[PDB]
Amino acid sequence: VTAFDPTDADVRRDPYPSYHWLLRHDPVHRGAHRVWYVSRFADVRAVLGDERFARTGIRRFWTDLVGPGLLAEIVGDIILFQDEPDHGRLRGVVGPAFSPSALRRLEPVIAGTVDDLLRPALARGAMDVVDELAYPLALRAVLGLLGLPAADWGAVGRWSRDVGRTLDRGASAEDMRRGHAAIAEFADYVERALARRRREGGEDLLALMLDAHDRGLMSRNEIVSTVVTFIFTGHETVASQVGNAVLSLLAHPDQLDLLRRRPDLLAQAVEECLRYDPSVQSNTRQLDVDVELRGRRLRRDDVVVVLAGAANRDPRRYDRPDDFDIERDPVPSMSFGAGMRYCLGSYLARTQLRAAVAALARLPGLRLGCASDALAYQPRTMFRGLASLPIAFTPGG
Ligand code: HEM
Repeated sequence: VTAFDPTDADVRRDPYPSYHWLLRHDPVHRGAHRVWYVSRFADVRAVLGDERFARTGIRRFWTDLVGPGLLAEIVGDIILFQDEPDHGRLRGVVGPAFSPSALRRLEPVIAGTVDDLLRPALARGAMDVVDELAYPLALRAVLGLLGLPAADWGAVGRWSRDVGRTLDRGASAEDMRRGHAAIAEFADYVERALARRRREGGEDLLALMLDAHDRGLMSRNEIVSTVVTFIFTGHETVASQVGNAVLSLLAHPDQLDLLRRRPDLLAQAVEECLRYDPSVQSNTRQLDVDVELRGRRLRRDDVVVVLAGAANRDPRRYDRPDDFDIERDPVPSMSFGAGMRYCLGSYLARTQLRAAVAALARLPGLRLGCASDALAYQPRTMFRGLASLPIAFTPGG
């Protein structure tokens, strides 16, 4: 692997042989376009806990790339684009809404919505897990978190993908026009939700943000941008992970049987899915100062990508790392990051993946609806996710 490129077609559909080489021969690697790639668990964790590997250079590049106006002003304010102290401020505001305690309200909602999504599939004995389970579930869950009407999932998912794809460095004139068009409609939506809370009340996350705005801790734009942040990152990551999880279990029929026979293994089966095929393969940073790493000299202003996908396959951390083992000891992975930017939504994620996998393993005759090889990953670099995952089972469920 002379210069690693995640945009390469081979790497898009199975990056794991590239990773194996990387963490064995070049753990801190200068890849395509002079982007550094960090592979090993120890180093990934090192980078993520270091504020010097920052997001500000990425924000400024992106806002000047999209140009002046509503899109720049709103998406410019997103938490993913901030360093301290703005990052700490926004995280302090929304943080308490994501506690396991604060999220018990959603358990029956999420279990319930998995049921409702399975429901039209049962008599058919077939389903595309991506279209019909993964995406709606993830969108309904993050809407519930916010306190927004869960029936708006489609419209809001669309706005968020149109806006979100505008951060994808491989952009289009078409993507852009749609992004600018969707941010306007999206912003209206949120303002109408805020006004409803202004006049009616609420105890939801959107209400907690509106209150933070009143105490001057958060601007109107920051509320809108936080809403956009959660919906976009909240739904694509979870949806793709539900798909990957089901694939991981279908690919390993014996592991599926074990879980089916031993339902107590659900929690760690999910952990293993997160470990083995994470929907977020990597995260980007840009250095504010020279930093030394495994003898490599990474320069001020260099772009640095940490590979959560590779770090999860690190032999220094995991015995037989390339094997899918649901009975492995649940030892924390990199799938939710570390340090300052650790995943606020990890519990919400787990609740969804547990409910989705529980309901699907419970199905007699569960199998792939197509051939193993006909599967295809989505064209974007931002997440690892299937375009389609047809499954079949015994009609009746
Ligand atoms: C399986 C699904 C998910 C995966 C694999 C995942 C993964 C990650 C990772 C790796 C990070 C660290 C980002 C970095 O270091 O640059 C992160 C951060 C974050 N995630 Fe998640 N996540 C998932 C689901 C969710 C959900 C459901 C939400 C709720 C809306 C959420 C909200 C956030 C937020 C707010 C951050 C903070 C980023 C920052 O402070 O810059 N995530 N996630």
